[PDB]
Amino acid sequence: PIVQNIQGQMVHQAISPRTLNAWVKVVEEKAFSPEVIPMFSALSEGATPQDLNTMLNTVGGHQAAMQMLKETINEEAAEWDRVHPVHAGPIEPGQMREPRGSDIAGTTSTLQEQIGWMTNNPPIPVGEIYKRWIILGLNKIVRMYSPTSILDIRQGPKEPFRDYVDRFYKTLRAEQASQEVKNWMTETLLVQNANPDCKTILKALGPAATLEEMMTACQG
Amino acid sequence: PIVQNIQGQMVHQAISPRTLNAWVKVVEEKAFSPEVIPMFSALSEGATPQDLNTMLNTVGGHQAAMQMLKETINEEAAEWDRVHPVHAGPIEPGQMREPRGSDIAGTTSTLQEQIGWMTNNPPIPVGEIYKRWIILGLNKIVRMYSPTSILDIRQGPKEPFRDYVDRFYKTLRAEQASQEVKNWMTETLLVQNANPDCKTILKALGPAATLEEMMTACQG
Amino acid sequence: PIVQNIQGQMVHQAISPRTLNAWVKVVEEKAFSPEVIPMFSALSEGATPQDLNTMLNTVGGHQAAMQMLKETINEEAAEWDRVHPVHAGPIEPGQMREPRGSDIAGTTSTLQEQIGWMTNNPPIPVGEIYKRWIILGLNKIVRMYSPTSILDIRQGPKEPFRDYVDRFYKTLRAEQASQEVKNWMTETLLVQNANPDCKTILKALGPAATLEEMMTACQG
Amino acid sequence: PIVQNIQGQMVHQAISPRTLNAWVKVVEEKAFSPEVIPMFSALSEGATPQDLNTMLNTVGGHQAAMQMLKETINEEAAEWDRVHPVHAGPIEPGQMREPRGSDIAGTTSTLQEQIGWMTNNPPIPVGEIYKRWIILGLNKIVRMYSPTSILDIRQGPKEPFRDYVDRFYKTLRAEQASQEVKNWMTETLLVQNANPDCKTILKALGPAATLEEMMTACQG
Amino acid sequence: PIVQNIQGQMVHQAISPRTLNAWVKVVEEKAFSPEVIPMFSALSEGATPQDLNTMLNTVGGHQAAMQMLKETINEEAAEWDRVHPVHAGPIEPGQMREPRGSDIAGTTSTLQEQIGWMTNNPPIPVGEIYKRWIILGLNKIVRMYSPTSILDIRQGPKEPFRDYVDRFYKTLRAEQASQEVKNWMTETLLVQNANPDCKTILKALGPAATLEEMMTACQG
Amino acid sequence: PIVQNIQGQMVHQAISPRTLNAWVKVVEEKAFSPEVIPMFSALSEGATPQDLNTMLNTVGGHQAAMQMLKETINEEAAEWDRVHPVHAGPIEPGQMREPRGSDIAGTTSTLQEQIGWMTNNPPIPVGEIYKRWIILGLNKIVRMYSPTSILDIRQGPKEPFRDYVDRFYKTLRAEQASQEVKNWMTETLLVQNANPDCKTILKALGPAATLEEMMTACQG
Repeated sequence: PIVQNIQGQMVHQAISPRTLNAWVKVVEEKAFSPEVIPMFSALSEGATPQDLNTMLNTVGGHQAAMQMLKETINEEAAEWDRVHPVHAGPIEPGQMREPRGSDIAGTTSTLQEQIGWMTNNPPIPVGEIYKRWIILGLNKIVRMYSPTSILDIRQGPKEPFRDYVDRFYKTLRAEQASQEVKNWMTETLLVQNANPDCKTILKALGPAATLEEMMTACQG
Repeated sequence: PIVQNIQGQMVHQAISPRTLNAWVKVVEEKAFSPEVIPMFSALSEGATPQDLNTMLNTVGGHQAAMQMLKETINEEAAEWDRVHPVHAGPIEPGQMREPRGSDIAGTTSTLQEQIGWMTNNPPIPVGEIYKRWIILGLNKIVRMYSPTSILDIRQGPKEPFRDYVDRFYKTLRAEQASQEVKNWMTETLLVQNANPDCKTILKALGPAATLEEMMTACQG
Repeated sequence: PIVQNIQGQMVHQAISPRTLNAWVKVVEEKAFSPEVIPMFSALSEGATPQDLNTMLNTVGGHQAAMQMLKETINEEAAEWDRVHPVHAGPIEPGQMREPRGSDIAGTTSTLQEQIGWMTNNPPIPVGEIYKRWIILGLNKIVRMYSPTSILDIRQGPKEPFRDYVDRFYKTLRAEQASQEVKNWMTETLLVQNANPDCKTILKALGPAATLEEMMTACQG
Repeated sequence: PIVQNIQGQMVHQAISPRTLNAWVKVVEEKAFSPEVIPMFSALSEGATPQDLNTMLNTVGGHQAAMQMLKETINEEAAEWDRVHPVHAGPIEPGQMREPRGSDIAGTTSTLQEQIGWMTNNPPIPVGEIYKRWIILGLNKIVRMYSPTSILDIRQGPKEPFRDYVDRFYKTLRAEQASQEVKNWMTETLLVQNANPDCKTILKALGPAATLEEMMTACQG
Repeated sequence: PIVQNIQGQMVHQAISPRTLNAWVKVVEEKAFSPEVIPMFSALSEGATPQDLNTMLNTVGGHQAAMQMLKETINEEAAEWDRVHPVHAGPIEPGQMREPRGSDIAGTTSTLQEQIGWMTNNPPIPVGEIYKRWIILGLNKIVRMYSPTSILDIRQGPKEPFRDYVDRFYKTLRAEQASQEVKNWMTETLLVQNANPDCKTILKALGPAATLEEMMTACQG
Repeated sequence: PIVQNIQGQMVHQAISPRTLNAWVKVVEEKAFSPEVIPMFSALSEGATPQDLNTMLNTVGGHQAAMQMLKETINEEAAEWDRVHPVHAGPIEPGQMREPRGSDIAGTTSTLQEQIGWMTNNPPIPVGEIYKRWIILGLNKIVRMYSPTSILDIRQGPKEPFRDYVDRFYKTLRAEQASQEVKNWMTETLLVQNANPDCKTILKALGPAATLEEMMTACQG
């Protein structure tokens, strides 16, 4: 990644083996939870595209998700190349060339070019765009990983409300929807597929109530 | 997080994977206990709000408590933006914008803005307020996760006194009772809900019994 | 903990996560052992009262022992406040006020107050006093947690002599007594509850003999 | 590995114990898979030839693969010496001699020689060449270590489609070939060895469709 | 222990929590091996008497051995106090007082006095003397702990010569003897208590043969 | 060990417990094999002779090899003091004494003398010579620990060729034979002691067969 030394100039520090060790171990141990992508965001803070490529390639198994994320990367690179033209000519000092989709992906680029692109003024967030593409691919993978849909979960006769709402939110973290409609979902589907006794309890208490008072009323 | 160098000038540092792995193990390992709130307050000391958001998003399971803490964060942010109005329209040169309800948590604010806010003169303790809000949320969570009320604790005919008083003090620390009423009830409910033989033995000692006397006399 | 080093001494660093994790592991794994007092004295060498409070709050289980420690600390703080009364009237400018009985425990004080108290000229060692309070509480805890008394220790016909004396000295170290009676009680209790063969051996050796010859006499 | 940083570049640090211990543990645990190639490339970012020799000597077992890697490195060094002949006669003063074919492997060279060759102006990327040699060796190793060919992969009546395509892509990644025929072989082999239900599903969908729709089609 | 900062004055660093964790762990994990003593010499390089006392007292179990080593420490302190007189009077700056036996033991001394005694000119190796006493006590305990004597080991009919000489050297490392006579045992008894076939082989080869060639002759 | 700071001046550092913990574990986990020598050479790089002595003393078990390496060190020191006589009687001011046979190993020499010797201008590579002697001793040890000779390696009737050639190269790497004779025998003994059908296939393939061709033909 990129770090700043105390009273020093911006220099690029090498990758940490312990980070890759934790990253390879956590994905295998935790399978594919939604939080895995978030975990990815914390481990790849300010990392170069080569670091993300190595982190993705070092994962053992799950080559289908790797092929899917590679296809999404190729599609995003093609879209970026189509929306942003490419110019050629002499390279003036202090100004970098036009980054291409193959250069944004980092498959046909080197380390020094990426370092010069990320340390220029103004900085070109190539690593940030690549990280956004990777987390979008991971979101797609975790959505495909979801066994039960958001509308297929229903509270059973003997299943408690705590585990019910826990599984409901776990499935909601893995469905495909925007935040605006996600709010309506987590508002109405939580009371539409609940236990009938607690359904009547919440209807008597009020739909606009928060989750805390609803749970405290459903427990009693 | 935030570290202090020997020179005197501090710099930004990314979240270390070791602390995140330790937090995940503690959460997985102990579920929820009144002792995890000090663990979180001592582990995330001097950390950016983005680090706390990543730590709260990387947890696996128990999404009910996560939704509870999110709702408490939203309510605290609403109260903050209601009690602190933006009376100053224009912004002076060199001064950063005031943290709003959504900016204090880090939803629509980048890390650079948080760094500039926390390193201001005088500094703006946004991270401290966020940590206090998370502590209040975890307090509410551990209060809800209480198995039963404080009055239902009754020592059985063959249940020992050690585990009895341990569970009693556990559910008392997990209770939302104030410091005065806790000290008022710890002198009555401990002696009124004990084994009858021991209960009479402790009552025959006097009204100035200490914890060590209660432990050494009940066990005889 | 406080960091007294080269120029730049004005610095306060929170407790390291590794030391706190090691403390949690040694508390969870070994419960309470006669060696936990040196462990606490080594892990909390020169720490601020807030650090001691955070270490005492992260303990898992054994709420009765923690309540005993808290009440002993409160009693000793009351005794300190009684023996060291606070002077009334206005305080002198530039002179830090003397820490009160409750200020040592860190229940009604802040971080800056104890930082200025420990870094004053001359420094006020309130942290050492709090550590003494905690180790006295731990001594009371390990004395209360004694399962078997010292007089109920008798070696069986098959139990080895080395394990017998190890258990005896462990139980003796778990109990706190004056130094002038322990050297007599060990000699008047060890050579009486041994194996008949080892008893005849030690009678053939001598009462006033050392312990190494007793260990190497009845070995095997 | 060599460290290029702030003033004081004339430094050389040996291989860290955490890196070497992790590499030996990961290679034994993961045996041989295509995945090791990026892990080795990330662990040896900017390392000295002696560091690569130590990393290749630390591995235990699988002597045949190590001998194959050594003979491939020797053949490639002979080819480099044939294509880059060394100039005869006396060398110019102050100009470092070009690295010979055997000097790249580090068998007849010292530490100061490669230090001067890497810190020269302009630098000579001999370490990158040796890393490419080791990467080609590992490619040949993982190509010869393939237990089952790509054509002998057929999904059983009860084996899931996801696991089938995962095994297929793992076997395809284990083998190295031109991507222009890979694009054709994956499409002419994936949709031929599936279950009859998934086969008729993909026939109703279409051959020119993407892979994610095939994954989400025959799921469950 | 004591460390020297880069271009700084001699400062005292606190105890190492990770090293202490290892030390407590090694004793339990390794049982009681003779190699444990060097272990202490490597982990306690330049350690203070207070740190040594904490490391001794933090050990769980072996209370009999702890009492024995404490008795040896008391005897050494009494011998030191008897061989070196003690003088009293005004303490001049730059010169410390005469250390007593209890002061060398560290039971009645403090950290500042220990630092002043170890950082004087010329330095008083109080820590070195205490470490020598501790390693002598550990040598005594490992001599008493030896189950089989040095003269009781004999090569069996089916016991390999490698294991025989390994156990012989393990018993020689734990036996009590001087450095000069130590060679006599490994030169005479090693060939006098072996299998008759290799006995005759070594007698025909020559007594002055070394261990390597004598074993290669005994193996064949 | 010895570390190099960005300033330019190096200082002494105590042995880290992590390296020795790994060293004790690696010796026990990997037993004895060719790979132990490189690990040893890469882990103890730039360490004082006292650190290597402690590492050779903290090992648990296999005391025969320890005595072998001790006798090898003694013989090398004897040869050193025989070939390097002390012709200079007096010592110049500011210069330290020359390392003798017993001083080069650190038996009767303190750590300060070794520090002054290794930090001289020009430095005296005592640690490098000690490491070379230990490497020669370990080579002799792994040569002795060979289960069988190289000529006795013969593939069985049904034993696969992979493990056969693995054991062949394993017992050939530990052999003290020169590179020329090893390269001469690896072309003949590998094909002369193989499976008859495979042997005939490899002989009919031609006299210029390489490793990969033999691996691909012998398995068909």
